[PDB]
Amino acid sequence: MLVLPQKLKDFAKDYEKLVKMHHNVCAMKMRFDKSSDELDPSSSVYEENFKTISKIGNMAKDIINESILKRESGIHKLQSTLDDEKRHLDEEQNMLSEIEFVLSAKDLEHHHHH
Amino acid sequence: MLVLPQKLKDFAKDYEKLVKMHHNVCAMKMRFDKSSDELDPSSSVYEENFKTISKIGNMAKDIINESILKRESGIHKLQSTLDDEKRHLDEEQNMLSEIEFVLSAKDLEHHHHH
Repeated sequence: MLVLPQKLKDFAKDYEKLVKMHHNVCAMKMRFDKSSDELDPSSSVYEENFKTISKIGNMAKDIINESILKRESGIHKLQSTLDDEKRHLDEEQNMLSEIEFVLSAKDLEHHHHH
Repeated sequence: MLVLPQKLKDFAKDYEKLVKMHHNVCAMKMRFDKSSDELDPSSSVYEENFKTISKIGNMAKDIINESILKRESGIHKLQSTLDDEKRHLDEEQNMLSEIEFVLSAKDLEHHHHH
């Protein structure tokens, strides 16, 4: 029971996916980093490892891009919520100006009376 | 049980205050608007109403400014969370560049071998 904008309730969904993904993202990244360090043209399992590091690379690019998508999507929800808050703020600041300006009009009117 | 950044969990607090305030903010605003319409220098209760509309005005400016404060505070939490997400995104995009660039190095190495 957390009270939030709906756009922020929606953000909680792809953010959860984003958080749960993080393990696999960093894991696949290191699986590529290690494979990159071991790859040696002088070796006898080189051609096999060369094909493998391509599989690992593509698979790492896929999971990362999958994370980027959810990340970019979640960012737009944050930007949307931020715009809404800036609008409410802008309107509240408008109400403040009107009150002061109206009070100026009342004071002027109260002066010409005397 | 909503899974969110801590900065967004913190945002939920002053946003709740912000939502609960909204009734009193709009109510005091209309209490001023009505009082402004009724105020008449020709009237016989004018001087009394003139003092009253000043009380209402100040009280409306206070509750609005009180809402603005919580609003500006909540906005900075949104901006903070957004910056964090843009960083994670920027790092994920860095991992993507490195993988592609490393794979370029491996391919070049695999070519000079032949």
